This record gives sequence, C-alpha cells and structure tokens, in this order.
Amino acid sequence: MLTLIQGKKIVNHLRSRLAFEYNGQLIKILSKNIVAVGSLRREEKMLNDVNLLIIVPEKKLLKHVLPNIRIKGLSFSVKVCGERKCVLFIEWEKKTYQLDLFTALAEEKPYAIFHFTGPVSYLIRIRAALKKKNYKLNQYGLFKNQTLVPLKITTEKELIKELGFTYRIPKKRL
Amino acid sequence: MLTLIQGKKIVNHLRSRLAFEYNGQLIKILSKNIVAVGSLRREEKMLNDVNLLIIVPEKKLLKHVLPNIRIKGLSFSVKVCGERKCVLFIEWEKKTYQLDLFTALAEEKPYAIFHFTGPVSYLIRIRAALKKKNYKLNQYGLFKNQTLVPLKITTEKELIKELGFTYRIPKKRL
DNA sequence: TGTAACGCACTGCCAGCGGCTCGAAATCTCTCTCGT
DNA sequence: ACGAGAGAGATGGGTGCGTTACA
Repeated sequence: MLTLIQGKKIVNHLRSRLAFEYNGQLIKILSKNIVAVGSLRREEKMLNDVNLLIIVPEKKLLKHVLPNIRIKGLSFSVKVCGERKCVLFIEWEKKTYQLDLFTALAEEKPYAIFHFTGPVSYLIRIRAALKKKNYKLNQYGLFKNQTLVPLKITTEKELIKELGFTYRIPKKRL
Repeated sequence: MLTLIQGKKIVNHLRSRLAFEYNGQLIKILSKNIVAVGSLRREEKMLNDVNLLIIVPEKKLLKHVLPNIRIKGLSFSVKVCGERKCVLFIEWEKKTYQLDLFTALAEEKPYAIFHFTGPVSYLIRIRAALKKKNYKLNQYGLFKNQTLVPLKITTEKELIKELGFTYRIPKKRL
C-alpha cells in the first residue's frame, strides 16, 4: 500500500528510466509518451498499485515493448506479461509495491487514457449510455457497427465532449 | 412420401423446436430465421422431403449449428451432416420421413432462398442466361471473374429483379 | 447449372523420416480471473 | 461495460478423385 505523494514520486523516478529491448537494441521511452493513469491520476489519498500508460508509435513494436521492458537500477520481478498489459512487482526503498503497465498507439491515445483513468463505475455508466445509442466504447476507440467511428479529436477532454458528456477532471468521475 | 398438408404441419411443429449445442449451451434457433424452401415452398401437392433453410448470423457459428443440431422431443437418425447441408430421417406419426437442413449467412439469404426454392429446371434456365453474359450465380452470391458482385438488395425479389428477370411466384417457376 | 458430404488413393512432409496408425508438437478456442 | 493474460481443452497432413446427393 502507498500514499498519493509516494506514488507521484515513483512516477517521477521512472519517466526518465524507461526502455525496452528490440533486436539487441535498448530503446529509450520518452517521458512525452508516458501517461500515469489509475487511482493515481484520480488524485486518490491512498494507493495500491501504480499504473502507467506507455504510448507506442508503430504497430509492429507491440510484440517487443512490454515483454522485453527494462528499468534502470531497479529490482523487479514479473507476475504476468502480454503485449498490452504487464504486471511488475518492484522494490522501492526496501519494500514491495505492485506496478502495472499498459500500451496504446497514437490514434488510440485519447480512448486509452479515458479507459485507464476510470474509475470503473464511471466507465460503466458511460459505456452503457452509448450502448443504448448503438455504439460500443473501449480502450481502442468508438465503434458503431463493426467499423470504428473516426473522430476528429486529439485530446481526452476533446473526446469526452465529442461523446457529448460533461467534462470533469479525473478526481470527480464516479 | 408426404402430402403438402403433412409438410406444412411438420415445418410448423419444428419452428419453435430447433436449437443447436455450442460450448455446452443449447441455443434456440429463432423461427424468424427459418425459411421453408424446396418442393414445399413451391406448393406441390406431393412432397418427398422437407427443406429448411436456417439463417446463421455470425460466420464462426457454421461449424457448430448443423453438426450439433437438436430437436426437442422428436426421434431422428442422421444420414449425413456437414456445415452447410444436413440430412435427417425423422419419425413422424409412426413413419420415417426425410428432412433436409441447409444454412446461409445473413448476406447470402437472398441467393440462398432463391437457390433452394428451385426447382432445378428453372435454375438452369436462369444460370445459363447469366452464364453467356459472363456471370456465375450460386447459393452464395453473384460472381464475375471470380469476384463477388456486391448488390444492395435484401430480398429474393429484389435480387431477381436486379438480375433482370420477371419475378415469378415460387409455385410458377419452371 | 452449380455446389456438399464422404470415403478414398496418392502422396507430402512431419512426431515419428517410414509411415499413412495412433497421437506427437504446436496451435487454436474457450473459460477463468483479472484490469480499468 | 468491454478487454487482457494465462492455463485448459481440443485438434490429429495436404491435395483431388469419384460417387452420391441437394436445389
């Protein structure tokens, strides 16, 4: 278990210490393409895990980034790993804290943040509401029939207002 | 053999009693998606078999519907059975009668109905007409040089008229 | 005119490198448990 | 509401004939 302040710290320590192994090449992860999500982004007092979203530019990389992820100077086991979700246990200041990692591509970014910020109940209200208008929403995008609806948006705020919903900051989503 | 009357009785009996097994689930076939075809849709006095065209929504389901087909409370053996055609022998009022089932995916429905309605001598006239115009028509769609000619059509009638042919009632095709 | 189910011969190509079996080795689905 | 990872369960060589059978 953690506190908000500690989690923010850990998030700061990792922005600049991220890289994955690709054809024997250790490629850096720009902090520009790392977004914190989960109970942390919803400025909660007490945490459980830390969740970060990693943005991947090129489709072909997905198989390489999460399974072969590297962190400078930190001890970390691994519980499960896929291309899209990863669960690590790290040691920080001599203690064990769960860390969760996720992955989205450029045009998935707004949908991805909005999905992973949450919280659940808020997602559930939203997705149900658009289900009654024949849409499906997920972390990938908006879909009407099979075909994914292309939306002229770029930011999460932009996306929410496009989905015709009051925009609230993350710590007021229920 | 069967009287047309006995045939209508059977189809009607069957409409609300068709289901298949799919992952240990017994899935009800909607009478909405059960078309009667062959000699019975052509309203012949004397029938030899009973022909049922079943409409399957999701292509993935073809390998489950027909091979795991069940009929609530009616004896039947199975002569042959595959994904697309399946041949039964049922006990009805202490007599053995042959029942055929065929399948069609939603977007084939017009061609299928048209196909299975028959009769053969009619289809030949028709297919041979579209052949000399470099087409092939079959239960699955219309083709030109191995390429599916898409048509915005949704009924057997629309299809026939789109094909440029005088619509005849099923009982008047020869 | 146009297609399906099925049993089969002839291979082709892996588990088996000789067999055309049973059931290996690798790949699928589904089911479960998990996330937000 | 809508997806993921990881086991479990299940498949079991491709062709292409020829024959019977469907409208």
